Amino acid sequence: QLQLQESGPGLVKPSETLSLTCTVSGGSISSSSYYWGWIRQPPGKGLEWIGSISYSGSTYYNPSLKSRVTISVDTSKNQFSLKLSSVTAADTAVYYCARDSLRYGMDVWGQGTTVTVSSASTKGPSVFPLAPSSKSTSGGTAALGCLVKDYFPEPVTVSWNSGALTSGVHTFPAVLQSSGLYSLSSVVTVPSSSLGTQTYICNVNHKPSNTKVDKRVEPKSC
Amino acid sequence: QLQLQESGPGLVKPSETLSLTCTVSGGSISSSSYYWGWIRQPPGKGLEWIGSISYSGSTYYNPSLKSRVTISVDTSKNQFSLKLSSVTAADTAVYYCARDSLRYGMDVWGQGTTVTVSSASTKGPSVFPLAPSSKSTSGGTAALGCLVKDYFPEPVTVSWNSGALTSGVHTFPAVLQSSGLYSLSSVVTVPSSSLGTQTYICNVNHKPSNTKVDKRVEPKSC
Amino acid sequence: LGLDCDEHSSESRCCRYPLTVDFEAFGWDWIIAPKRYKANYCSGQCEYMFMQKYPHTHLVQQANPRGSAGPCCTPTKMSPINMLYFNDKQQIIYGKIPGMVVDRCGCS
Amino acid sequence: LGLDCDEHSSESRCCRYPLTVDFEAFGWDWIIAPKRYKANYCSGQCEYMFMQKYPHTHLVQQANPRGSAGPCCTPTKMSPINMLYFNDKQQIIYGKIPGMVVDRCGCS
Amino acid sequence: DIVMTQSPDSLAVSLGERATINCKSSQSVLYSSNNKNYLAWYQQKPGQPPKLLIYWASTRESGVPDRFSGSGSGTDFTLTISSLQAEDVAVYYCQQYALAPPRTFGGGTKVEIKRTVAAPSVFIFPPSDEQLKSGTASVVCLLNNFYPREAKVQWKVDNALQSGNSQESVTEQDSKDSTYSLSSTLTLSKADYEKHKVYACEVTHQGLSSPVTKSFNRGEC
Amino acid sequence: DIVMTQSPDSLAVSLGERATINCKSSQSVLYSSNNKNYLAWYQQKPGQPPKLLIYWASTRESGVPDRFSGSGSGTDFTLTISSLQAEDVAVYYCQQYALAPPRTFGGGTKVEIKRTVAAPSVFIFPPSDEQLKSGTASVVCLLNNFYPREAKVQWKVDNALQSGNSQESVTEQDSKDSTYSLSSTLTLSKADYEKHKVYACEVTHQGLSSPVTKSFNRGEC
Amino acid sequence: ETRECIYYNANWELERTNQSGLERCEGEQDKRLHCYASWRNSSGTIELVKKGCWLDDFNCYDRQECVATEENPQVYFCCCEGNFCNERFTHLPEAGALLCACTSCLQANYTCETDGACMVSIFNLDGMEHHVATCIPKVELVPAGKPFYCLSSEDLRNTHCCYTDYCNRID
Amino acid sequence: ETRECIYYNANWELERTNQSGLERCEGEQDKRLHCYASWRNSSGTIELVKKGCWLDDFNCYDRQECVATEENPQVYFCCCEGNFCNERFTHLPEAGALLCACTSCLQANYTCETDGACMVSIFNLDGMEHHVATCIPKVELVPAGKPFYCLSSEDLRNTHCCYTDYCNRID
Ligand SMILES: *[C@@H]1O[C@H](CO)[C@@H](O)[C@H](O)[C@H]1NC(C)=O
Ligand SMILES: *[C@@H]1O[C@H](CO)[C@@H](O)[C@H](O)[C@H]1NC(C)=O
Repeated sequence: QLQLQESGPGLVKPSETLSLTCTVSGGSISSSSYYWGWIRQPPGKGLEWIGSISYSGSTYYNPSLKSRVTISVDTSKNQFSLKLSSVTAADTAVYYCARDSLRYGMDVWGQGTTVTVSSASTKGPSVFPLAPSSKSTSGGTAALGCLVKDYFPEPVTVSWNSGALTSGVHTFPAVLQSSGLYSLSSVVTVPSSSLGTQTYICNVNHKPSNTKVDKRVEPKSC
Repeated sequence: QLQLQESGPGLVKPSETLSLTCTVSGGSISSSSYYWGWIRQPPGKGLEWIGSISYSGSTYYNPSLKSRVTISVDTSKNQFSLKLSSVTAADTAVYYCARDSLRYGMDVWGQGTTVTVSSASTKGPSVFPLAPSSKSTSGGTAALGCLVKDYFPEPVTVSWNSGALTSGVHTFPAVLQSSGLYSLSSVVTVPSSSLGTQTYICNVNHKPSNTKVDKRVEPKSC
Repeated sequence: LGLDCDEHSSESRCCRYPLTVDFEAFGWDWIIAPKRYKANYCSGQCEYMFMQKYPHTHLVQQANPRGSAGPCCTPTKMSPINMLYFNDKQQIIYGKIPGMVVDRCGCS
Repeated sequence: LGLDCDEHSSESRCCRYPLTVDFEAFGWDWIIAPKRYKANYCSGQCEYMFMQKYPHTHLVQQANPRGSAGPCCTPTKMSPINMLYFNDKQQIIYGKIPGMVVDRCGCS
Repeated sequence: DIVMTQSPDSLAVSLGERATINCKSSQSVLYSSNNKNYLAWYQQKPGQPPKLLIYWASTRESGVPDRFSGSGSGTDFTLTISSLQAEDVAVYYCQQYALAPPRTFGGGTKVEIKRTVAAPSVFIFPPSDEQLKSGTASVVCLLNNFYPREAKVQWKVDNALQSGNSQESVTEQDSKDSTYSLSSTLTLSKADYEKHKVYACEVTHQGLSSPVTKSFNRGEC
Repeated sequence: DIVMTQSPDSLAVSLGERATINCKSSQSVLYSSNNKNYLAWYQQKPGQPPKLLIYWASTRESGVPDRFSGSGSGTDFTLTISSLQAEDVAVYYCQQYALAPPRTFGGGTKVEIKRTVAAPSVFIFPPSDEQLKSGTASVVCLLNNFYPREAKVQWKVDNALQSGNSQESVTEQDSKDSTYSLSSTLTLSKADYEKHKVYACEVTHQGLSSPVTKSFNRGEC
Repeated sequence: ETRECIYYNANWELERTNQSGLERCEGEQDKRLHCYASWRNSSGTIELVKKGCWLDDFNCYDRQECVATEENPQVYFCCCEGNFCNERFTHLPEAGALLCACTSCLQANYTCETDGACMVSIFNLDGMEHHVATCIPKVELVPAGKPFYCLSSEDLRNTHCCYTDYCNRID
Repeated sequence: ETRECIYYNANWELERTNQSGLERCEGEQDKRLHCYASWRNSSGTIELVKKGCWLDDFNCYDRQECVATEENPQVYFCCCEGNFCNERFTHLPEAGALLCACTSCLQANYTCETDGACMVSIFNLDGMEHHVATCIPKVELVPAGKPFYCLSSEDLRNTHCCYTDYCNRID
C-alpha cells in the first residue's frame, strides 16, 4: 500500500536556503492523488500548511510564507521537492510531507523530518549505561536505562533489544544544556528475577552524525 | 352578377356641402370586396382617386383633398356614402363609385353621376324636331334628328326608338351658350326608302328636371 | 429527407402512404373546417441501415441475431393544421393543432 | 412519462425492456470505454389511446376499422453516452455520442 | 405618393398597326414579398366608365382579347396593342394600387386611328315651326362621317357671311368606321329670321373637290 | 482564509467518560453544489505524524472505532469521543480543506485523562565509570508511573540542597495506564564528584505518605 | 413562402384584438399557406365571423377564389391560395386540480391528479368485456373546446370525460 | 445534479486547451454523472491520457474509487461516482464533396453527392444474393474516427466505406 517517505538535511545555517525531497513508494505520483502537500510543525506549537502542488506543476504557496517558498515535482523520479529561502530560527520545525486530497483532506502523511536552524556545527552523542540498582528486591522490579549526552542537533532514536523489548519503556524529551548541546535519557523497568538472565541493550541512532550505538547495561557486583 | 349603382343630387350651390350615396346590387357589401372607392373625373381631364374605405369603417382620404371629405358605409342598407364640404367650380365633375381591390385594382365601376357646382336654378329642356330634308334621293340616304335646347345642368340622355335604332346614330356633346344654358343635337341617318314607312322617335331624358320626352320626327309635304 | 410513396409504388419499405381523414364520416358536425383533411400513414419494413434516424437502431439490430423486436416504421415529422369549430358553450374557436399530419417516415 | 418495464413484468404493452450491448462480443478492440453499455429496447402493442404522443395516432386508428397499419412501439427519448477510442490514424478521441440509449417507449 | 406620368398624350396609328404606350412611376411599384408589380391599365370610351384591361402589370383580365399586353418592371411600364382596331379607340390610363395608401392615376393617353380620307355628307335643317312660336330660330347644318377632323363651315344668309353667331360640336372617332361628325347651329332671332330669305351652309374639307353649299329659302314647304 | 479556532486548549475527563471539542470557522465551510462541509478532524500522539480521524465533518475513516463522531454545520463544528480511553490521549486538530486555496489548521486541543492517584517508583543511578574518565559526572534520579503530574525533586549532596544545577524531563500521559514519568539529572564536575560522599534524591508527591529519599555513597560497589 | 391575408375577428372584444386588418403569417419552407374566411348567410344578410391565415390544407389547393362549396350549412366557410384571396367571397355549392381513478395506478389507491380531465371507456374484446379508466392533463386535451379523447363511436366503444372528483368509475 | 471532476488532456496543444484543471459539467435532472480517468501503465511508469467528466454509464454505478478492472489492456481506463473521484486511480483486475452511386438514386444516373462518405455491402438473402450501395453525409458518420456504418461482421455481411469518386461499386 502507499507509503510517503521524506528526507532532508537536518541542520541549516541561519539566513540560508533550505531544501527537502520527498520520495514516494507503493504508488505512482501521477496516480494516487491530484495534490501533494508540505506542512510543518514548530517545536511545541500547532500545525501550519506550507503549500501544495498538483502533479501538472501548478503550485499554491501559503499566503503567510509566500514569495520565499518554492515547490516542485518530478514524476520521472517519483519525487517532490520543497525549498525555503532566508531561514530564521522560527523556521526550525518538523516538516511533514503529505498528500492533500479534495475529498478526504490530507489522508496519508510521512514520518516527519526535523530541521534545525543554528549556527553551530554538528556533534556526535556519548552513550553511558545507568547500571541497574545493585540493591534490587529479587522478587519485585528493577529499573535500568542509558543516557545519551552531548549531541547536536535533534533527533536521537532509542530502542531496546532491537524493538524486542517495549513494555515498560520510557524515553524522555531531550533537555538542552548551557553549551547548546542535547541530553536525553531512556529507561526501562524489568523483573529483577532476570537481571542475570535477560540481556538489555539500548540502541541509539543519531543520523545527523551517523552514530549508531548498541550499548549493553549490566549490574555491578560487591 | 355584381352591379354597382350610384346616385347623387346633380346640382350643388357654391360653397356648400355635397353628398352622394352608392347602392349595391348582386353582392353583399360585407362580401365581394374588402375596400370600396370613390373617384372623380373633372369635365375633360383625367382621373383622381378621392378615397377608399373598408367595410369595417376605416377610411383613407386622398391627401390631396383630405380634411374636406367624409366617407362612410352602411352594411344594413348595402350602401356607401360620400360627402365633400366647401365646394368650388373645380369640384364640378363626374363621380364614379367603384370597388378598390388589393389584387385586381379597381375592377368593377359604376355608371357615373354628373355633379355641377353653379349658383343657377334648374331648367327643363325644349325638344324640337329637325324634319328630314324633304328633298331626299329616294334611293340614297336621308338624315334627321332632334334638338334639345335650353336645359341646365348636364346631362340629357338621348335614344332612338327605345334603343331599337342605334346604327348610324350620332349624339354630340352639349354646347354651352351665353345664357349659361345647354344645347345638344342628336342625329341619325336612315334609308330614304323608309321615310313614309319607318317611324323615328327620339327619347330625351333630363332627370334633374324629370323631363322625359318622346318626339316623333316626320317630313313636310309640298 | 424521407421518401414519400403513393398507392402506385409497391414494396414494403418504411414509407409515407396517403390516407385522408374525414370527420363528417364520423358524424362530427361541430367541426366547420376542414370537413376532411390529409393525414397519411406510415408502412413498411426497416432493414439494413435504412433511414436510421438514430444509431441505436442499427446497434440494436446488429446487437441481435434475428431476435424478436426489429425496427418499425414510425413517423418522424409532424405539422399542424388549423380548425374552425364550436366549443362546449358553442363559442366559435379558431385553433392551430400540431401533431395531425405526418411528413416523413423513419425507422427505430 | 413513459413506463419502464423489465423481464419480470410481462404483458405486451409498448414498454422499455432492458438490453445490454457489448462491443467486445462483436470483436471491436478499438473501443476502450465502455467495453459494454446499456442500450435497452422497446416492445409491446399500442391500443386504445395509450401513451399517444401525437393525436394523429388516435385519429388514424379511429380512422380505420381494423385496417393493416396500427401503431407500433417506438422509442420517444434518446440520451448520449461518452466514448474513449482510437480513430483512423490511431489518435485518442474522447467523444459524446447522442442517440444510443432509449429512455421512453411510445406509440405512433 | 408614386407620381404617375404617361406618355405620349396623343397617339395616331393606322388600322392593324401596332400601338405602344409607356407610363413611368416616381417610386418602385415592385413588391418584394411575392415579387409582383401592382399596376393597372384601364380603357375608357366616350361616356363610359373606365374599364380595367390589365392588372399585375402583365396579367390580362377575363374577356379581354389577346392584342392587349402589359410589360415592364420597377418604375417603367409599357402597354402594347398589337394590330389596333377601330373599337379600341379610347383614352387609356396607367394606375398604381400597391398597398401604400395614396392610389394615383396617370395623365391619360388617347389612342387615335389613321384612315383614308372621307368627304362629309352635308345636310341642313331649317327651324321647326314649333320653336318658331317661342321667339327662337335654330338653323342646323350637319357634316357626317368625314376624315380628317379638320373642316370648315361658313354660314351665309342673303349672301352675308355670319361670324360669332354660330356654335359647333364634334363627336369622337367612330368605333365602326373611324370617322367624325359635326353639328353647327346658328341661333337667330325669330324677327331676324323673318327678315331674310336664303339660308345656306358652306362646307370646306380635304375630301371635297370644291366647297359644298346646302341652302334653302324661308317658307318653301 | 477561513480562520480556525479550536476550544478549549486543555481537556481532562475520566476514563470511560464523554469528551467533546468544538472548533469555529470565520467563513462558512458548507459547499452548495453537493451540500457538504470540507472539514477534517486529526489526532496526533507524541512523536507520531497526525492521523486523520474524520473527513466531511461527520464521515469516519476506515479502521477508526465508533467512539469518534463528528457533527456541526456552517461555522461551528464538534467532535465527540464517547467513553474516552487511555490510548485516545493525544492532541486533536480541526482543519478546513474546501476548494479555496488557503488550507488552515486550528490551535490544537489536547485531551487528558483523569485517574486515581499513583505514587512514583523512585530509583537513582550513580554516574557510570565510563563517563567518569572524561571529566563528567551525571547523577540520575528516576520517578516512574505516578499521577498527578505535580511532583517535586530536591537533590542533596553531603546534606546540601542543590539549586540551579539540575535538569528535569517529563513524558506525556501513558497510553497503557495514564501515568507520568520524570527523569532528573545532576550534571556535576568529576572533581566535585570526588570531593563528596553521599548523593541523595528526595521526592515529594501527593501519593506519598512522606518524602522519599534514595541515596548512595561515592564508591561502594 | 410568405403570405398576407385579410384578418377579421368577430369575437375581438373578449379576445382583445383588432376588429379588422391585414396580417402577414410567416410559413414553413417545406409547405404552403392559405387564406380563409367564415361568415353566416341567414337569408341574404351577411354577417362576418373570422378572416385570416390558414395553414396547409389539401382542400384549398389551387383556388384563387373564396367560394363556399358546402351544401347549405349553418356557418359558411371558404379558403383560397395567393395573397389576399379572402378579400372577397361568395356561396356556390359543389355538384360532386381534480383527482380520479386510473386503472393502472394501483401504486396510489388507483388514483391520479391531473389538471385536465379523466376518462373511462371500453368495449367487447378479448372475448367478454374490459374496463379502462385514466386521467390526462390539460395540455393533452385537444382541441381546447372539444377534446377528441372524450369522443367515441356509437357502434361499439363508448366514451366519457369528466371533471369532478372520482366521476370516471362504472358504466 | 451537478458534478465537478478533475480534467486532464494529453493532446492539449493540438486541441488547444488547458493541460490540467478541474471542470464542472452540468447534468440532466433525469440521469446521473460520473468522473473518468485513462492512463498507460507500461512497466510501472505511469503516463496520463485523459481525465474529466463521463456521462451516465451502467458500469460506473456505485463506485467511489477509480480502479481499472480490465485484464491487462494496452490503455487503462476507470470511472467512478461522486465529486472528484478521479483524483486517484489504481489497477486491480476483476475476478468475474465526393460523389458515388446509390442503388436507389436512378433519378440521377444512380448517383449522389455527400460530404461524408459512401458505402456498399450485402449478404445472402431472399434466396440468392443482393446488392446495396449508398452515400451518407459527414454528420451521420459517428463516431468521428470510426463510423460504425463502415463496419461489418465476419460471419455474413461485409462492409466498406470509401471517399474516392465512385469507389462503392462491385465485390
Ligand atoms: C346567401 O344565400 C342566398 C340565397 O339563400 C344566395 O343567393 C347567396 O349567394 C348566399 N351567399 C351570400 C349572399 O354571400
Ligand atoms: C501497473 O502495473 C504494475 C505491474 O505491472 C502494477 O503493480 C500497478 O498497480 C499497475 N498500475 C499502476 C502502477 O497504476
